[PDB]
Amino acid sequence: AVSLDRTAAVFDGSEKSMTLDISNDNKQLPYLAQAWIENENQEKIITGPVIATPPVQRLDPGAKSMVRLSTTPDISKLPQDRESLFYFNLREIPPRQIALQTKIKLFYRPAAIKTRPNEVWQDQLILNKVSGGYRIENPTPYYVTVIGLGGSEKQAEEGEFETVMLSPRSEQTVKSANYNTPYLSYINDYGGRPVLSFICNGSRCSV
Amino acid sequence: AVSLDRTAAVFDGSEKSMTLDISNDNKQLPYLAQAWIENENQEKIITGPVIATPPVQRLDPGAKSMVRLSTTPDISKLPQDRESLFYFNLREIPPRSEKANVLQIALQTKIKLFYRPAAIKTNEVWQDQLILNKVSGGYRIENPTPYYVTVIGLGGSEKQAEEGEFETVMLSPRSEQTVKSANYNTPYLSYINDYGGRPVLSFICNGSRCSV
Repeated sequence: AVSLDRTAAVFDGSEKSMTLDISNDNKQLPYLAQAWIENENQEKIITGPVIATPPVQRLDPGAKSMVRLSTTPDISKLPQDRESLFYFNLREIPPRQIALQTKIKLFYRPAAIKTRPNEVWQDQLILNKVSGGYRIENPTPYYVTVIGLGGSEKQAEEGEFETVMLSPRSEQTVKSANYNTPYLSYINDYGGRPVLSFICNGSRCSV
Repeated sequence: AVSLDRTAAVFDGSEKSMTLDISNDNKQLPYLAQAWIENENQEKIITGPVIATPPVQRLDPGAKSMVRLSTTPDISKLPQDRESLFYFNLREIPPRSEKANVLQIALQTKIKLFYRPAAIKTNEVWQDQLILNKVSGGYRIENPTPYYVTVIGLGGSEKQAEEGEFETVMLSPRSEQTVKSANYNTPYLSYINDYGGRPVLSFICNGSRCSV
């Protein structure tokens, strides 16, 4: 079984490339590993502006390798004030029993919106009480992945399948209960799952 | 972890529906099972001619369920003299968890789903019609029948035919593929049959044309 080094990747727009480490954790049989890039619509794109190499590769048992993610000149065609979403894809082909694949989000982040250290831009989310839920607003230049909404801090962490991903400078309507003091849980850049407290004022709520 | 009851499925053209069994082998956490159909080029298709019900479903810990495959009346547009290739897809979606050993990303898979029209319905071994014609730097495998034949190994002996790791070569009905390989005095070929088995065949070559 081929393992990836992470569950989500931020592509620093400052760099022209970056690598991901993979490894065949089977200490006996060898595995193939196909890699490819998709756009936000999940459609395979082969001419860039982000490409994966090598496309396919053999991993001897217990071996460790990598995949390279480089950009092409038309990388400047993508917006430079917001992130763009791609999906890094990976399929492991077992030797002679079915192939398994995974896709992780690949967040291309232009150098202009490179975040400052210890920066928490998720403070800018705005909650709007709607009919049976919230019209959540993300004014930031980044995709924010919400994983739980609660009435208490620990209640924002017990949801099972409450995952909602917002686009930069957008709004979504999420079906939800109406809490007095909503607490939002989210995934950060490294995989942390911090919680935010909101104080509502009428229909509109903020941190 | 959602599991399928088979590595490949054959859709019988005479039937209207057919079910695949899926189980949640995790006896502690609930999972969503996303199912969908793709055509021969691996593009999702929602308007038929084959559909999967339901698209999404919650499988409680250790639960067992099923996905239904069925045809829409536009199934009649497909050729009745050969098989048609579809892919059944399954994506398992994990709940949020803090357990270190639980993967927090969705995994997926697709098995081949061969539509077999009522006319070409079959213990019959149609892979016997396979012909091997010697050519430069290998052979030209010809598939005279109306079915798909998956070739997973080609060698000098029965064991060298099962020594193949990743050399799969799938043959469209009534097609032919040239495979680069060594010239063998007695070529053995291994293929996947409908049930998932892996038989091996023995070829007798009379000049440049070889047959079972």
